[PDB]
Amino acid sequence: GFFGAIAGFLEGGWEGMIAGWHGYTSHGAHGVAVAADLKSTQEAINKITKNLNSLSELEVKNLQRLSGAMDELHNEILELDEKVDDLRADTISSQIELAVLLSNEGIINSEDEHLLALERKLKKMLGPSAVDIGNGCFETKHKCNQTCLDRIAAGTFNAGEFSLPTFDS
Amino acid sequence: GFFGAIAGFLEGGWEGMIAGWHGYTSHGAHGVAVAADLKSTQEAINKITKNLNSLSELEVKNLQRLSGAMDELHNEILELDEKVDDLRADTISSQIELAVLLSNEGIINSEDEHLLALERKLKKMLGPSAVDIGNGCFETKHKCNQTCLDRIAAGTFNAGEFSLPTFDS
Amino acid sequence: GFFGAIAGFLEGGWEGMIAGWHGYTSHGAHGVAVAADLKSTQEAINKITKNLNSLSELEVKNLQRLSGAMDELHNEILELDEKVDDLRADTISSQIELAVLLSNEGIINSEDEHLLALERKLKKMLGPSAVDIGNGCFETKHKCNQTCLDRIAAGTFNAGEFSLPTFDS
Amino acid sequence: DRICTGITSSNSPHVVKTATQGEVNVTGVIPLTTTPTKSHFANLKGTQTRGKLCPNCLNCTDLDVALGRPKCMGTIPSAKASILHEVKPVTSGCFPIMHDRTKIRQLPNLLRGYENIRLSARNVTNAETAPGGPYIVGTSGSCPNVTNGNGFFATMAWAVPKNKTATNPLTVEVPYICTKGEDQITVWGFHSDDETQMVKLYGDSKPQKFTSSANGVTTHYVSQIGGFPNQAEDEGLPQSGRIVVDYMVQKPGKTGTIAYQRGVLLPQKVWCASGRSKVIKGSLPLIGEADCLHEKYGGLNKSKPYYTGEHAKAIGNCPIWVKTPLKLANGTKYRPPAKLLK
Amino acid sequence: DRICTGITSSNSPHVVKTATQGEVNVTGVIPLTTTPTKSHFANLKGTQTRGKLCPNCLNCTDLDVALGRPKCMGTIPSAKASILHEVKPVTSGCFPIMHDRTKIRQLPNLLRGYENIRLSARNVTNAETAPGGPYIVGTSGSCPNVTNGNGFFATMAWAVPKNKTATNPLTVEVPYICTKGEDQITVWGFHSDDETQMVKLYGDSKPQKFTSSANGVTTHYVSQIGGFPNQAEDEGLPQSGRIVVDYMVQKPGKTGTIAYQRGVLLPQKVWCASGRSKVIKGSLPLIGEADCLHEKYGGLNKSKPYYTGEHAKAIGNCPIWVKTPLKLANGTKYRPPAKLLK
Amino acid sequence: DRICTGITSSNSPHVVKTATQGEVNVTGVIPLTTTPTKSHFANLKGTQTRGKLCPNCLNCTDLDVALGRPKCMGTIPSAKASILHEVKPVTSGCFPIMHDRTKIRQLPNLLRGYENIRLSARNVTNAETAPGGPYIVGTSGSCPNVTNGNGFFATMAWAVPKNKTATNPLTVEVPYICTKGEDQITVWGFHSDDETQMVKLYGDSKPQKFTSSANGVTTHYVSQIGGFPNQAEDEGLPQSGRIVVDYMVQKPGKTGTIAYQRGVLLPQKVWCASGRSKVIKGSLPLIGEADCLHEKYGGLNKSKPYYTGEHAKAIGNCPIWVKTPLKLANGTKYRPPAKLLK
Ligand SMILES: CC(=O)N[C@H]1[C@@H](O[C@H]2[C@@H](O)[C@@H](CO)O[C@@H](O[C@H]3[C@H](O)[C@@H](O)[C@H](O)O[C@@H]3CO)[C@@H]2O)O[C@H](CO)[C@@H](O)[C@@H]1O[C@@H]1O[C@H](CO)[C@H](O)[C@H](O[C@]2(C(=O)O)C[C@H](O)[C@@H](NC(C)=O)[C@H]([C@H](O)[C@H](O)CO)O2)[C@H]1O
Ligand SMILES: CC(=O)N[C@H]1[C@@H](O[C@H]2[C@@H](O)[C@@H](CO)O[C@@H](O[C@H]3[C@H](O)[C@@H](O)[C@H](O)O[C@@H]3CO)[C@@H]2O)O[C@H](CO)[C@@H](O)[C@@H]1O[C@@H]1O[C@H](CO)[C@H](O)[C@H](O[C@]2(C(=O)O)C[C@H](O)[C@@H](NC(C)=O)[C@H]([C@H](O)[C@H](O)CO)O2)[C@H]1O
Ligand SMILES: CC(=O)N[C@H]1[C@@H](O[C@H]2[C@@H](O)[C@@H](CO)O[C@@H](O[C@H]3[C@H](O)[C@@H](O)[C@H](O)O[C@@H]3CO)[C@@H]2O)O[C@H](CO)[C@@H](O)[C@@H]1O[C@@H]1O[C@H](CO)[C@H](O)[C@H](O[C@]2(C(=O)O)C[C@H](O)[C@@H](NC(C)=O)[C@H]([C@H](O)[C@H](O)CO)O2)[C@H]1O
Ligand SMILES: *[C@@H]1O[C@H](CO)[C@@H](O[C@@H]2O[C@H](CO)[C@@H](O)[C@H](O)[C@H]2NC(C)=O)[C@H](O)[C@H]1NC(C)=O
Ligand SMILES: *[C@@H]1O[C@H](CO)[C@@H](O[C@@H]2O[C@H](CO)[C@@H](O)[C@H](O)[C@H]2NC(C)=O)[C@H](O)[C@H]1NC(C)=O
Ligand SMILES: *[C@@H]1O[C@H](CO)[C@@H](O[C@@H]2O[C@H](CO)[C@@H](O)[C@H](O)[C@H]2NC(C)=O)[C@H](O)[C@H]1NC(C)=O
Ligand SMILES: *[C@@H]1O[C@H](CO)[C@@H](O[C@@H]2O[C@H](CO)[C@@H](O)[C@H](O)[C@H]2NC(C)=O)[C@H](O)[C@H]1NC(C)=O
Ligand SMILES: *[C@@H]1O[C@H](CO)[C@@H](O[C@@H]2O[C@H](CO)[C@@H](O)[C@H](O)[C@H]2NC(C)=O)[C@H](O)[C@H]1NC(C)=O
Ligand SMILES: *[C@@H]1O[C@H](CO)[C@@H](O[C@@H]2O[C@H](CO)[C@@H](O)[C@H](O)[C@H]2NC(C)=O)[C@H](O)[C@H]1NC(C)=O
Ligand SMILES: *[C@@H]1O[C@H](CO)[C@@H](O[C@@H]2O[C@H](CO)[C@@H](O)[C@H](O)[C@H]2NC(C)=O)[C@H](O)[C@H]1NC(C)=O
Ligand SMILES: *[C@@H]1O[C@H](CO)[C@@H](O[C@@H]2O[C@H](CO)[C@@H](O)[C@H](O)[C@H]2NC(C)=O)[C@H](O)[C@H]1NC(C)=O
Ligand SMILES: *[C@@H]1O[C@H](CO)[C@@H](O[C@@H]2O[C@H](CO)[C@@H](O)[C@H](O)[C@H]2NC(C)=O)[C@H](O)[C@H]1NC(C)=O
Ligand SMILES: *[C@@H]1O[C@H](CO)[C@@H](O)[C@H](O)[C@H]1NC(C)=O
Ligand SMILES: *[C@@H]1O[C@H](CO)[C@@H](O)[C@H](O)[C@H]1NC(C)=O
Ligand SMILES: *[C@@H]1O[C@H](CO)[C@@H](O)[C@H](O)[C@H]1NC(C)=O
Ligand SMILES: *[C@@H]1O[C@H](CO)[C@@H](O)[C@H](O)[C@H]1NC(C)=O
Repeated sequence: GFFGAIAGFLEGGWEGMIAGWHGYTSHGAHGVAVAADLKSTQEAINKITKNLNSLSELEVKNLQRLSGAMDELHNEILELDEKVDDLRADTISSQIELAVLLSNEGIINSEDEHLLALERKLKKMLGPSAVDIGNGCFETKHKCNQTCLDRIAAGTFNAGEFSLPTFDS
Repeated sequence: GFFGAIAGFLEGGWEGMIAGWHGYTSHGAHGVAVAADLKSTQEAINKITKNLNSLSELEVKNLQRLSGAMDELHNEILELDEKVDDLRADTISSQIELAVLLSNEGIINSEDEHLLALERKLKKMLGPSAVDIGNGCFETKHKCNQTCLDRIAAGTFNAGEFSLPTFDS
Repeated sequence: GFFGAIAGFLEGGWEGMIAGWHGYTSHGAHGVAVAADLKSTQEAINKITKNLNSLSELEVKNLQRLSGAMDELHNEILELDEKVDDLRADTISSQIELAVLLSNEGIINSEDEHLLALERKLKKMLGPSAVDIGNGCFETKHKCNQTCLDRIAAGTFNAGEFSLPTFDS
Repeated sequence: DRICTGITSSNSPHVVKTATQGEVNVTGVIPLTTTPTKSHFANLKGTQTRGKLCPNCLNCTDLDVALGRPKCMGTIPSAKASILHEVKPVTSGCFPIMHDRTKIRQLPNLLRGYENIRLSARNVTNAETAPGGPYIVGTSGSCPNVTNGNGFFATMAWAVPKNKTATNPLTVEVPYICTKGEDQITVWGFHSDDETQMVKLYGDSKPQKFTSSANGVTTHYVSQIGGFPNQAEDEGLPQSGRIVVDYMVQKPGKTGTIAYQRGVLLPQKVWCASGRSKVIKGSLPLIGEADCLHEKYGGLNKSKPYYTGEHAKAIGNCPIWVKTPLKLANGTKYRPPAKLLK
Repeated sequence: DRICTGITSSNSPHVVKTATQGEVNVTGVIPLTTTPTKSHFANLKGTQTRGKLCPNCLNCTDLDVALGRPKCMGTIPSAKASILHEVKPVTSGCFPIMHDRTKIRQLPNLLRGYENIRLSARNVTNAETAPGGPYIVGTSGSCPNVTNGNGFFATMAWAVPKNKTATNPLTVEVPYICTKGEDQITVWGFHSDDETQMVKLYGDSKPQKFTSSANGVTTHYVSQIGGFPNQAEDEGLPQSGRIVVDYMVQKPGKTGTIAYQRGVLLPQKVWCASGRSKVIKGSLPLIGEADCLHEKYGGLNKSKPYYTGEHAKAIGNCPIWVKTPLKLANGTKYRPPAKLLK
Repeated sequence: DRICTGITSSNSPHVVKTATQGEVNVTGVIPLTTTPTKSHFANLKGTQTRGKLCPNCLNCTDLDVALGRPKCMGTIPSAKASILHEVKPVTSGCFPIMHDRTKIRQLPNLLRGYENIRLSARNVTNAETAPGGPYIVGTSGSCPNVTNGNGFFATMAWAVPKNKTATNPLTVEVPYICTKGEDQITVWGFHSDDETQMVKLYGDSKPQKFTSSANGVTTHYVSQIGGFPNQAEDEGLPQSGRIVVDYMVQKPGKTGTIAYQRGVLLPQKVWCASGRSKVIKGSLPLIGEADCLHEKYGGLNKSKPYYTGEHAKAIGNCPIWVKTPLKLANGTKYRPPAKLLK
């Protein structure tokens, strides 16, 4: 979004991460590797689910016929009742449209936060020998092919597998 | 939140920071130290206060009796007036519920931003010798017991107290 | 905002960036240089524009005279129609006020995200020899006068112009 | 070597609304909208449904039951949901009414509006001792009995005067009569006939005047003697004459007043009704059950929170109407596939 | 060595609503809601309150004052807030009225609706020179004076005809009469009595007809001669007869029309009323002051922006009603205490 | 050496609303609000406008055309937007009407409410063969022709009876008559005159009674014989008498009923009207065009999405009303200029 554009991220879809929406790429002699973090995506899928539950709680009074207003005798009242029904329908509809809009904007705008979160998960497990660019990317002192990358998406990685330093819990 | 979960922060309450909501921990030979930043919390408390003032500005027309509609002669009108009163009450109530919901979501979601702010306040005053993990934590070249930690919460710290480099204003 | 206050940014206007709203400063022997990123500001100006288009889509039923209600014979109905018209006007007005408020809050709060984006654009092009403080600022191993700074705002900078390392695309 | 964070590129046919970014394309969406289809009406789940004022006083009209027709007199229950199936209900016989000269047609639709309704617990006004001469409570064929004979609406007394004579307006004072804070719906009217038959049954052969007053509302009628309208909604040939019938709504504790002359069908059995039932325009073979009754779409059960279509009155657990189909973004803003990298 | 950022763990009994996270627990909350309690009514602060149409024409009813009763004639002010204390107001004597045969009861409640009201600046229609024979403006005991005598509602003239004779309907034309763009509320009626007394006071002993027309609205009455209802809301025994009284609302610049016969209580002193006062159903010993008058809860002053409870009409500086108690999160989402660290 | 990120300091005269930060100052703002100015009314763009019921039956009133005046009979089109210019319309001659005794004045304003209107396709009720004696369809000067003569409202027949005799109430039964699901607006009335002239034209010189019934609504009139009101909205001196006129709205398929005596202006040419036109109070020299018609501000074209000012009914492509002027922040929160740096 506006963040990714300014802070030169790549507005780059990576067709290939069949699973998750967000994850990691990986670049070198091996070419380009691709992975999807299975926690960023289940966290995104959960948010949306709850938002759906929130959106589906709204209760609004039923809206029925006037009890004492008769179909041929009180037509001028009944007309004003049609008007009332219509204006209600319109007002709440416009409010519902607003609720969803805000909802959507939020869900959409969140992605760049996932990316920024995913990036911090990476900075930790790549260790202190790595170099944070600002891109959402890291210059590493070692190669990272698909098996290495898959281990970053799983959270099962050790900079130390390849004799480099590590942050210990 | 969804940020802290993905970007492996600790979903960890630190009972013990009796004062602030957010602050710093500290880990080593001394065990675990705990501090609360008294600026992150007064900034959070202010936001909430203003939001309360915003929520309390909403003016809505009074809603009273029909002047020309008489209690025994115009009952079919008076009924439609009951309906109108009820539908108003309902519509605005639902709007108010939405305003507060958005308000709440915002107040809640903000915490991870405070944490991310607090962390930048720390990166500066720990100096260039420290190592940012991605956790919201720092590997330091010196010990930090409660007196050291309390000085980070106060903003009265000097990496240089313990002969290490510093960023100068 | 609340971020800049906690994470010690400067609540500092830089009168002088006549162009953009957000950009870079620059500090040394030369004094203080100032620049404005022409992408952060056009991205901000676009957001606002769209928000304006969103705010201007809302359609609301016309609100006219009752067809069968006559000016001298049905005054008690016509009164209830005045009440209905007034309550509609009031409800939607209050909703519109809320839509814009949220809009404003968003537009305002975004600035600290631009700053945080701009900062990542900088971290990359200053190269690995620089030192990120946490301030939104960088300690560099070289001088940066107005011509240097102007080249960071343009995205046409090379740490390597002054023999230092670089991140290559 | 670079290890980056990235997002996917995928099939994003769905477009969504966004305040900051305008209309954006999205991987997936959870739709919140639906356009229901016109189906039959059913039993509103949590409440109880009506449509026939009475089930066990079978083969009748609603109006017939309203009017207190001899066989159409079933002890009728409650609902809290009601269906309005005939906007302009019809009678199925008895004495020929000139329906269109009063608001009487809607009487059932009014009654329907209440939760609790009941035929009577008495009859208000002594038909015999009524002001004006002693009356013989006229009865008429064209309105059979449980046993056959001559019928006249439990509702009203056909006050035919012995001592046949013209009369200056007489006033009855129809009292409240009911239990609880119920309403009373009093029903009444006036018979008229041809020149000759008028003098026969009552001692006068000229237009007869009738005026009622209840809750500040006044009505005034003038009888017709000749050329009655081509009989309809009747049975079989007391065609000499017709009945104009009207109703009077007495709120709790209030008295009604009928000024009348000759042909007066005095009130007798008076409705008491209470509570409020939720009413809606429908069609009435009520098959099975739904969650929410929609005036158009009809029996309809909630799947999604919002619905698109025709707005209309609806009762029960209903989805809320919405101008446009609405979708909840369940995915990522569309990004083109990337080799714009080095 | 690690120096981290953390948030607190604390007592978080309060639950809050959140779109993304569902219902979450929170350190503290600022409640925005309250359930007020039923207390008495009071003086709406910023405006001015009513409840008694008149204070200094003491010991009376509102209706009595409306009708223009002899002692109940106080020069009565304005409000912009009014309390409706009697839904069906009563009279406290004078000549016995048959209240229930017209809308007259609500006359005060109508008047109450205006800001500015006034007894009269004249009297409309010459009682003596009124169409029909010269009248002697009847007066009656049962309606004392400031000095005792015989009273008859400043409102209306008891047009008793010398030259006692039956009369075909006569038309008066009640003119506008008022200042400004006020409304006019004309009041009128007809006296009726027993057979004998009718012939005595007026030369006719049969039901008398009365028809009025104002702003396209027509009403029609027929007098009763015998068996008047058990006198109530009266004083002392002119029980031979009763008065049926009605009112007529003349909008600015418009003329009313009464067709009448014998017993006609012509109009005389006519109300002019203007402005709009905010009215509400209340109970009327008005003790002290509040910020906002609630039909149920009553006198009630604003503490929090929203309120829970029974919705009802309310005027003044009121909190706005809300379906459910609402809280503003003032703290942090609940986190369990942490040793899930190494 | 430091290279930082910063934001500008600038002229920030505009203040904006923010939930978290209270009221903040801002570099620039895009205003969404405007206070339009009172200007004349015009042609609603997307639809079609009215104001004169008829253009080519020129020099008349709307009421005149409504009443079916001889020259004021133009074949009149449709709109879907209508302007209500006279709240209480006037007649421009023909036979003197006593306007204020019925709802008749508003007849045009009612008609205006429909999209499709039409003078007639026949005339309902045989004026000659009408119940009561054979009538000679009276015509009157004071109502010229295309050629001069004597006119009487296409609307109604001046049923003057040969065989001059008093009559007990006679009933006509005004039938539906119309095409489609249109409405019918029947118009009728009664002529009255001075003592002498009444006996001349009709064999009776006493107040004549008239009662109508349509869609459950009853009206009742009593004629005046003497001292008619100072003639106004007339032409020239048949001042002996006047006409009281009324209208009757027949919904689709429904029958009306007029009980009448002497002076009966029977109905004849009956309106059929259908569709719904959007109506608003305006002033009618309709100059040029606008986007949206506002009751106050009038012809007004949309610039900004919201407007400040007086709320009022408005039709067409209108900006939506808003309590307060609203601005969209287009810039940065005010920051003071900085040397608070080292
Ligand atoms: C009403 C009546 O008596 N009609 C019977 C009769 O009709 C014609 C016949 O009388 C004939 C004699 O000269 O004259 C016709 O009169 C008119 C003509 O209609 C006009 O067009 C013309 O202008 O003037 C003529 C001269 O005046 C009569 O039309 O004959 C028929 C056929 O033989 C009989 O069916 C009629 O008798 C009535 O029949 C019905 C069933 O169809 C009922 O059985 C009637 O019995 C009741 C009833 O059930 O309604 C019995 C009730 O007890 C009684 N109620 C009271 C209060 O007395 C009623 C009531 O009188 C009538 O309904 C009034 O119309 O009748 C049975 O009388
Ligand atoms: C009305 C009247 O004169 N009543 C007085 C009287 O009543 C009985 C008595 O006349 C008796 C004589 O035969 O007959 C009874 O008549 C009926 C009986 O009621 C019926 O049930 C039966 O069917 O037929 C009988 C025969 O016709 C009378 O009921 O006696 C009582 C007791 O002695 C007197 O109080 C009655 O006189 C009236 O008293 C009241 C106070 O109670 C007033 O003082 C009356 O004075 C006024 C008044 O103040 O209202 C004076 C007004 O000037 C005058 N107005 C006009 C316009 O003339 C009115 C008005 O006439 C009456 O109110 C009409 O009822 O009276 C005083 O006359
Ligand atoms: C109605 C009439 O004949 N008036 C003409 C006449 O008026 C005075 C005159 O008759 C005089 C004779 O003694 O008496 C006055 O009567 C009253 C007086 O008004 C009262 O104040 C007092 O209390 O009692 C008196 C005695 O009864 C009359 O006022 O004289 C004038 C001047 O010469 C004539 O203009 C009057 O004739 C009518 O004039 C008008 C035009 O001004 C028309 O031309 C009339 O012609 C029509 C019409 O066009 O309306 C022709 C129609 O065919 C006819 N309709 C029917 C159904 O018959 C109508 C209708 O009769 C009248 O309008 C009824 O008023 O007249 C023309 O007659
Ligand atoms: C994004 O979605 C739009 C529609 O939501 C896609 O374009 C549409 O193609 C379908 C295919 O039949 C048509 O029904 C629509 O008419 C098209 N859009 C419009 C507005 O006309 C579009 O291809 C999707 N993907 C991308 C990458 O834009
Ligand atoms: C009032 O209700 C009673 C039943 O409770 C009705 O019953 C009979 O009506 C006939 C009419 O001819 C009378 O002769 C009887 O005296 C009534 N009682 C019986 C069955 O013996 C009565 O009709 C009702 N109203 C009337 C018309 O008085
Ligand atoms: C809406 O929901 C209800 C579920 O209760 C459906 O009601 C059932 O109708 C089916 C018809 O196939 C019957 O077999 C069942 O007997 C009914 N409910 C049960 C399980 O007892 C209803 O049909 C649904 N659909 C609509 C649109 O009405
Ligand atoms: C969070 O709050 C809820 C209530 O808001 C706490 O659980 C409640 O315990 C109270 C104690 O009496 C009960 O009144 C409620 O019924 C309980 N909740 C419900 C919904 O039943 C809960 O203990 C709080 N703290 C945590 C850590 O969840
Ligand atoms: C009209 O108002 C006047 C006072 O302004 C009323 O006063 C007197 O009424 C009596 C009735 O008997 C008349 O005889 C007097 O001529 C009136 N004036 C006085 C006091 O001398 C009058 O009643 C009012 N309306 C009527 C009934 O004409
Ligand atoms: C609501 O607010 C007003 C404050 O003006 C209260 O009015 C006061 O009532 C107290 C009763 O204790 C009196 O002592 C004062 O004289 C009144 N106001 C003053 C200070 O002059 C009112 O009582 C409050 N409470 C409610 C619910 O009505
Ligand atoms: C921020 O804006 C406010 C107004 O929006 C500025 O102060 C206003 O000065 C103008 C000048 O005529 C006055 O019309 C207003 O009355 C002043 N404000 C108020 C609320 O009274 C203010 O100077 C602007 N800039 C800053 C830095 O605050
Ligand atoms: C009914 O419509 C006809 C025209 O269609 C009217 O026309 C004439 O009315 C005069 C009245 O004197 C009659 O004598 C004629 O018989 C009618 N036809 C013609 C022109 O020869 C008629 O007036 C309308 N209604 C009435 C009054 O019957
Ligand atoms: C509102 O918008 C319309 C634009 O269509 C304006 O209508 C034009 O009026 C001008 C008057 O200067 C004429 O010259 C044009 O003939 C009209 N439209 C065109 C271009 O054909 C209208 O004047 C605008 N302003 C208001 C407030 O009514
Ligand atoms: C900036 O420094 C460069 C040399 O690196 C020089 O060419 C230029 O003139 C300087 N700009 C100013 C205005 O001092
Ligand atoms: C049915 O009708 C007869 C006479 O028509 C009547 O006497 C009888 O009471 C009725 N049936 C009943 C109630 O047993
Ligand atoms: C009170 O009543 C008497 C007669 O009953 C009347 O003459 C007098 O005018 C009244 N009092 C006044 C107005 O002085
Ligand atoms: C105009 O009036 C005359 C008589 O007044 C009438 O006969 C004629 O039909 C009318 N004009 C027409 C319709 O030709």
